[PDB]
Amino acid sequence: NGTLLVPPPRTIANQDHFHRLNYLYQISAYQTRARQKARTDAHTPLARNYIKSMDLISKKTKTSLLPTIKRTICKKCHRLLWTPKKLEITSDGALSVMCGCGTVKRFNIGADPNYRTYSEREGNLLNS
Amino acid sequence: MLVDLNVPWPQNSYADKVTSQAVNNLIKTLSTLHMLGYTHIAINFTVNHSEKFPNDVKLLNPIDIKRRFGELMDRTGLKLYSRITLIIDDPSKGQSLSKISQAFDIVAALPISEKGLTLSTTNLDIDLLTFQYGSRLPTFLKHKSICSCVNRGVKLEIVYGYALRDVQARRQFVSNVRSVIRSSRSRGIVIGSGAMSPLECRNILGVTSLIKNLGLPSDRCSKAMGDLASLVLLNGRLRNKSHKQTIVTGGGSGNGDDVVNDVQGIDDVQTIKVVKRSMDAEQLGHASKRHKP
Amino acid sequence: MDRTQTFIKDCLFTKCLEDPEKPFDYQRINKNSKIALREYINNCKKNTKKCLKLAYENKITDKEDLLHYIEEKHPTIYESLPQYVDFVPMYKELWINYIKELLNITKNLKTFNGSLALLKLSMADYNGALLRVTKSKNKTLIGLQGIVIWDSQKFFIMIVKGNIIDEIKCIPKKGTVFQFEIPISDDDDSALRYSILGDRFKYRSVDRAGRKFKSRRCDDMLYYIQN
Ligand SMILES: [Zn+2]
Repeated sequence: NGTLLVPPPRTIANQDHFHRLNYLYQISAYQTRARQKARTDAHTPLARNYIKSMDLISKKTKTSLLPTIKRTICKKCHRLLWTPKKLEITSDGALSVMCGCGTVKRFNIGADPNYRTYSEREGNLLNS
Repeated sequence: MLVDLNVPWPQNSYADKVTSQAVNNLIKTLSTLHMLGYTHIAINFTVNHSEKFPNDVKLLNPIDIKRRFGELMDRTGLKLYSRITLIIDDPSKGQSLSKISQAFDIVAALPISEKGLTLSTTNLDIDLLTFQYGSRLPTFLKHKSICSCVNRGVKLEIVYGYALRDVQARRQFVSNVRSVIRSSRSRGIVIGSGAMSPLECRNILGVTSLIKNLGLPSDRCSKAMGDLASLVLLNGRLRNKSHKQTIVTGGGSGNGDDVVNDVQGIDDVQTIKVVKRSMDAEQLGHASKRHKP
Repeated sequence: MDRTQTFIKDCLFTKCLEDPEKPFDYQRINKNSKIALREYINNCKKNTKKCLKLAYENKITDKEDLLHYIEEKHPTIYESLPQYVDFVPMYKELWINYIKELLNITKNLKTFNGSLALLKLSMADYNGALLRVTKSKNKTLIGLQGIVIWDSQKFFIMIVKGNIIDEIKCIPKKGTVFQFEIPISDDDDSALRYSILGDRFKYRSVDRAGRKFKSRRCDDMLYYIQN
């Protein structure tokens, strides 16, 4: 089919950008969890901001993320869904996950099982 | 504060070796500039464009601030900077500014021709433009080109020590300097003493009188040594140590540590500056509410 | 009969007549994250002013007694107050460990490379940093340390504590010098201290991820030589 070339020289600028993205995601998640465990929604427009800036960096470097991150974050307001509104299933569709802002992220789960994403398949992925 | 940024080094080519008599003479003229009074000295070194630049890292600079001038500093109480004036006449194959610039502190130029003067102001990242005051001006200095170069950065530099060399050179010196002051619109004028000996040194009030008799005003002369002199030092000092005037490895203390003033407290090995734990995030609030410092 | 006609050339013509004359609830907040962030940083300042008023009404200078006083007598006012004691470990440890991982700062310090480290700091984000105003055009801005909650274009947002003050502090960047310490894991032997200037970069962090910074005229930096 073609040529099989596997390079492990990772580039320094891509490592800098992904460390920046991962640091923003970690600080937003830790703000959200440290606020959520203790008391009510104090600075929930704050951490979301980081995620939004994170996604804007994903516009600049043109990089892609795993569907775990994009499944965690929202699409319109770009907030973390670690505490969502409601989860409904088999309500004449497949699945529905409601949020506080009203934007839902649903999944076709009632069609068939054993469907995996392209990054979750057996051999398509090499860690580190 | 006073800056004298054109003291020459007694060497022109890398094949030549400086004798100890010239080094002792430079020690005596630095003691001379410390005797009456000055604040900053940036010693200059000359290379040509058609020479063979060495492919080294720690051998590009025969300046040695650490071993000999570090011993002179403790009895002196001043500082030295190392700088290069680029003698460029034709666009030849020689281009190694990424090493010669980052090795030294201030990058200057000495153009002789027409196109070189244009490509120096246009593309070459330097700090100062020095002209050959000993010889003739190349063709003409235009107003809008030099004005846009000053608005871009780089200022013009007048060497009042070159008139103290010979008798015939004074006429060409004044004929160059009046044209420089006229075409520069009195914005980018930095003055320096090109003396190879302590026997040609002057005081501030005599250099001010020289600048008066050349055609530039007096308040603008002292402003050129206070404002314009120490800013073009900081330009090259931030360009070569730090990023392109973006993020600096220099400690911002109250009145003792500065990128210009605290040279010895910065490790000049690569970049770094070893600073003790003066910032504690635990129990330090507003500055006026502290009690331990 | 003079050429300088004041009333004629401006007030009475048809071209300069336009010139002044010579005789003369939860969903609506988080629709935009920026506007909700603005409402939050306004609400924190208003709650800090109300906290100062209730602190003068309390007449107790201790802040640990003041927080319990607000918890006892003002429940709804206490809900929007910041917690700096919580803010320090949740930010400083992550920031220091991220810089120790990113800039390759390890136990071996003799293999360091400064230019690539400054390039990484030009590529790294400052969201969550402890930063100190060391020099400024204003004499009152200096001496302020604080941790970033958000990066703006030309201003800077930190938080600092006083005796009883817990106000969100906005500081201009045009004409200020900032510094931050990078500690090393050894105790009291060696540590690093870097500096930035907020007047030099005047863009968003989104643009800062892509922009390659170039030289400037740098004429307005005389204050850094002055003070
Ligand atoms: Zn949502």
